[PDB]
Amino acid sequence: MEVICKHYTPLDIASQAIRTCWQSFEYSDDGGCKDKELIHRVGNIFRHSSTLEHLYYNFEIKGLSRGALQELSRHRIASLSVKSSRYTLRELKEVESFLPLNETNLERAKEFLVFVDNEKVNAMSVLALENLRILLSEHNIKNDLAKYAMPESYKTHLAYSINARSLQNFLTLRSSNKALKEMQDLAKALFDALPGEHQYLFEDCLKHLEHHHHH
Amino acid sequence: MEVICKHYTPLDIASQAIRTCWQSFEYSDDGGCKDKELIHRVGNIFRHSSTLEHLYYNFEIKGLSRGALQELSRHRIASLSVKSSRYTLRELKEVESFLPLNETNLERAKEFLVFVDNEKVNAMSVLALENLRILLSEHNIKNDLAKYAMPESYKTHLAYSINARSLQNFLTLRSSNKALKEMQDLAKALFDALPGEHQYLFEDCLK
Amino acid sequence: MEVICKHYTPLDIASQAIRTCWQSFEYSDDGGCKDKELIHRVGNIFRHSSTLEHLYYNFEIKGLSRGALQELSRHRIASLSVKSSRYTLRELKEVESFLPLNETNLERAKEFLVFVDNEKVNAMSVLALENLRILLSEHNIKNDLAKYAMPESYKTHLAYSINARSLQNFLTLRSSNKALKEMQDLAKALFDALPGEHQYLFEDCLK
Amino acid sequence: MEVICKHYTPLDIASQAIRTCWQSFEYSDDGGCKDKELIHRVGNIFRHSSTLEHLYYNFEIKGLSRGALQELSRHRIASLSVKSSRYTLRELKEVESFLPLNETNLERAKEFLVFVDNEKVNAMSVLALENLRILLSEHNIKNDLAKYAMPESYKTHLAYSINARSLQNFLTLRSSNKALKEMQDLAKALFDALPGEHQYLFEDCLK
Ligand SMILES: Cc1cc2nc3c(=O)[nH]c(=O)nc-3n(C[C@H](O)[C@H](O)[C@H](O)COP(=O)(O)OP(=O)(O)OC[C@H]3O[C@@H](n4cnc5c(N)ncnc54)[C@H](O)[C@@H]3O)c2cc1C
Ligand SMILES: Cc1cc2nc3c(=O)[nH]c(=O)nc-3n(C[C@H](O)[C@H](O)[C@H](O)COP(=O)(O)OP(=O)(O)OC[C@H]3O[C@@H](n4cnc5c(N)ncnc54)[C@H](O)[C@@H]3O)c2cc1C
Ligand SMILES: Cc1cc2nc3c(=O)[nH]c(=O)nc-3n(C[C@H](O)[C@H](O)[C@H](O)COP(=O)(O)OP(=O)(O)OC[C@H]3O[C@@H](n4cnc5c(N)ncnc54)[C@H](O)[C@@H]3O)c2cc1C
Ligand SMILES: Cc1cc2nc3c(=O)[nH]c(=O)nc-3n(C[C@H](O)[C@H](O)[C@H](O)COP(=O)(O)OP(=O)(O)OC[C@H]3O[C@@H](n4cnc5c(N)ncnc54)[C@H](O)[C@@H]3O)c2cc1C
Ligand SMILES: O=c1ccn([C@H]2C[C@H](O)[C@@H](COP(=O)(O)O)O2)c(=O)[nH]1
Ligand SMILES: O=c1ccn([C@H]2C[C@H](O)[C@@H](COP(=O)(O)O)O2)c(=O)[nH]1
Ligand SMILES: O=c1ccn([C@H]2C[C@H](O)[C@@H](COP(=O)(O)O)O2)c(=O)[nH]1
Ligand SMILES: O=c1ccn([C@H]2C[C@H](O)[C@@H](COP(=O)(O)O)O2)c(=O)[nH]1
Repeated sequence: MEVICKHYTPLDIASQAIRTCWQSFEYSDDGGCKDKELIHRVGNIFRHSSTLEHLYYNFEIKGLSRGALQELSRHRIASLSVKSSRYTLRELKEVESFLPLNETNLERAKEFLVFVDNEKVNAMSVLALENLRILLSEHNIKNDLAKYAMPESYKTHLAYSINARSLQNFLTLRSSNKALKEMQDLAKALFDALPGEHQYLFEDCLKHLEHHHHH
Repeated sequence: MEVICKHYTPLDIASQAIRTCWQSFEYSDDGGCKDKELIHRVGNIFRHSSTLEHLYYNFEIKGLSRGALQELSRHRIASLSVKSSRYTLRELKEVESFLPLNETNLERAKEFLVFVDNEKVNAMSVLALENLRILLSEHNIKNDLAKYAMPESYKTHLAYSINARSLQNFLTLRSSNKALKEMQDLAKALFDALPGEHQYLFEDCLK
Repeated sequence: MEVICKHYTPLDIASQAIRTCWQSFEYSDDGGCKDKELIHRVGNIFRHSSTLEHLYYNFEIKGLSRGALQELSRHRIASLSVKSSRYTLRELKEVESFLPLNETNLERAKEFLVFVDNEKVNAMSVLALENLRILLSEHNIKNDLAKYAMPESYKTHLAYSINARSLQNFLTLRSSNKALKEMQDLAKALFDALPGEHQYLFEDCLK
Repeated sequence: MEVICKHYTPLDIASQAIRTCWQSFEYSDDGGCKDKELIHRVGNIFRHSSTLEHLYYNFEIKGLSRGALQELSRHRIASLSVKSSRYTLRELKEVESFLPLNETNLERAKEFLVFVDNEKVNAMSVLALENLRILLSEHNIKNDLAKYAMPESYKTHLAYSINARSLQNFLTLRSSNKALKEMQDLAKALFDALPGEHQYLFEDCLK
């Protein structure tokens, strides 16, 4: 799994919005430590958390399992353009069988499958991958029908955009130890992809200081 | 699949809302044909389609594939509580093998899988189902790990709540022949599950 | 201000929804006290908050000031149909002057204005109300223009619908002492209008 | 009224998003003629219009009326941070009267009021402004109470963010001849503040 932050809204956009409520520009730093500190003090007060919505982040996500896509898509206050299995499963036509399950076929399978910490499941996923490319390549069955045999370990790719407020929500919900392992990884990857200057607005989301049982 | 409308907002909620913008209550016929056509007429003037949002429908959907869930979840202006593979895959631990593919095992497999119009794909789905069961039952692997080998054709179950405005959007987009067959079927099942008196509001959005 | 709950989703709906997640129906008592206990329990766990969304409330709000409407419409996850000033200001076309500010007039003025806890501002509102009446009655000036001289204490009427999850968020924010006094009343009024058994889902929001 | 686009998402963020769906990266020309044509073509196909949501526009709106704020706040798929009358009304505590009304005092009133195409209604606004000032100055009454005598023509200031998809919707709904004049102006203004490169994505929405 690889996550990249393709674009982000400059920090002061948020400080400029906050001061607009109280008309306290006279105390503006134009992006100085005072303004930055303001976004964190006001932006984190629930009644005024909406101020962080002005901050947007354009990410790219590679290698996420479709099973994890099921969960990512539930965060409805965000935008995504996802690789369609309906429009792209043909990618398995000109591909060699993944069986027998030898050392080099397993590695080849990783291009299309997300492996987890259990050799047997990974094996089964590859068996599902093989049967899938058999339907698509050897019997030219259409994507719309063949997709039904595809394992959720199958890899997806997506462009993902989300504002700061919704992102704190995502990180709080997914960095939690109650979330699927892969999703916890997505959460961290997202945070890490974030520009150093903005991370202070999301750090406490990985700490769970209000509900510590999540770590 | 199976869809049932467990509850819906009475039509007069929307006609009363509409008449509030203009305070045109004197024209109300108490939830009669006038108020009914008012909902459809004003509800279709784009600048006032929000008025339809007051209408809410609570559905129960049984038999939808995970692959179809993947698409349904993309309609954001809606609420849903879905059966979790992370919390319910232990349902395969003590079940009988799905192989061979005799009639009783295929019937049992249909309780867990959606079959499409291709005998080979379904055979494959049943094979993926069996491996999933084997991972869960004998190798006793935990849900968070085994769910990765689960085939998207696995059946899901969920409660689905959406308002009239978001529903028209769904029916329009998913009844299109551009949509996945299962989704087209979903749109139709959603429509057929709607109380008769309300269908006139969504009829124009179907097909 | 007056608030009325015209319709609401039955409780067992969120009850049936939560159980769909774990497929724990055998434990259900058909909306009983055990299922009712469930809604509040799981409903308060943040990762399952979404289960409260299946519950929808259809309210009618009378007498709210436009100044408060300014704040209420900022809650984006709700639906509303509001009396339009652009479309209904002629309601003043045929009304007798509100001056002098005697007591019988201060009373009539209340039919169109929200009075607060201060005689002087209320007086200014009537004067503003009177000047608005003049623009509309004597000079017959269009609504789109005359509306600019309307005091924010002018009353509005609206159909308001919102789900449990968003309502909790509302009651919590607007019942705070940090909230404009009128909004605090609105929160209390929405809570009081709720059917008996639904009120436990929102009780703590007022603390 | 003044509008400034403080920041925006580069176009290829959208073309990269679209291409991700079909994995058609090979035909990309890195935000060139091809990718631009792609946004306009795919981005306007309803089933794929969500691809435009990736473009975000950060604006600044100066001198908009509260009457207009009332309608602007109804577009819930957008973000806004608005000047608060509850926190900033004391700005009238040190201003001289606007009475008697005269070329000089009217001019001064424009600093706090939005004027319209009707001198009588503008005059009535200043009179409303004078009373609001009095409540705040002469009697030092709290903003929460005084604000009730404020005319909807009072000026506001806010930071406004919204994505391409929601913006097309807004421009279509507000540039319309059915919308209040000021909103038509805000629509035109927002569109003009956009960078030329992005205007071809909104031109058909406007007029
Ligand atoms: C550990 C874990 C376990 C889960 N288990 C299940 C499960 O078993 N079954 C299941 O179906 N889902 C499950 N989910 C999905 C989860 O319930 C939803 O993703 C979540 O409820 C959406 O809420 P959100 O806050 O993430 O909203 P987002 O959509 O990510 O963000 C929107 C925010 O806006 C508000 N909002 C948005 N839409 C609405 C609305 N329609 N009504 C009211 N407020 C709204 C909310 O306050 C929300 O926080 C689980 C998630 C986690 C992290
Ligand atoms: C035939 C078909 C093919 C598809 N192919 C792909 C594909 O290849 N890749 C892919 O990633 N997706 C694909 N999708 C997903 C689809 O693009 C999204 O589900 C859809 O765009 C979300 O828009 P909606 O109108 O369904 O919104 P819903 O979420 O169902 O409803 C919300 C409505 O509110 C508005 N709205 C909601 N959220 C926002 C927001 N964040 N910004 C602005 N306005 C908003 C919109 O006007 C929208 O119509 C496909 C869908 C269909 C029907
Ligand atoms: C005491 C008080 C003081 C206030 N002062 C000001 C002020 O000075 N200036 C001002 O402009 N406003 C002010 N407001 C308005 C307030 O900021 C908004 O009403 C509020 O931000 C809307 O947020 P919400 O959580 O109530 O969302 P709702 O719109 O009521 O509900 C939606 C929920 O979904 C989520 N959500 C919705 N939309 C988005 C989005 N676009 N991005 C991310 N998450 C989203 C949120 O988590 C939210 O809780 C004040 C409100 C109060 C109660
Ligand atoms: C000329 C004109 C006249 C008007 N007259 C009145 C009037 O008399 N009374 C009155 O009360 N209002 C009136 N309005 C307000 C208007 O009806 C609302 O602002 C509007 O309906 C909100 O819809 P939207 O498309 O602007 O949504 P936005 O909130 O701007 O954008 C969100 C988009 O997402 C979708 N969406 C968002 N929320 C929901 C939801 N809860 N359910 C379903 N889909 C959703 C929609 O497709 C919508 O287009 C008027 C507006 C105009 C332009
Ligand atoms: O950690 C979780 C568990 C469930 N879900 C939601 C989204 C899917 O629609 C459904 C998936 O359930 P699982 O297959 O992840 O168990 O419920 C999540 O978003 N995150
Ligand atoms: O008809 C479609 C095609 C794609 N998608 C969206 C939602 C999923 O996140 C992803 C699924 O692509 P498919 O697996 O359906 O091809 O894109 C749909 O909703 N409907
Ligand atoms: O308690 C408050 C204070 C401000 N606002 C938002 C919504 C309006 O757009 C604007 C109103 O500022 P006031 O007129 O309430 O001061 O900011 C609220 O919603 N609630
Ligand atoms: O052109 C209009 C007419 C009405 N409204 C909505 C939003 C406000 O809540 C209420 C305002 O009615 P007017 O004051 O604009 O007449 O209805 C608009 O957004 N735009």
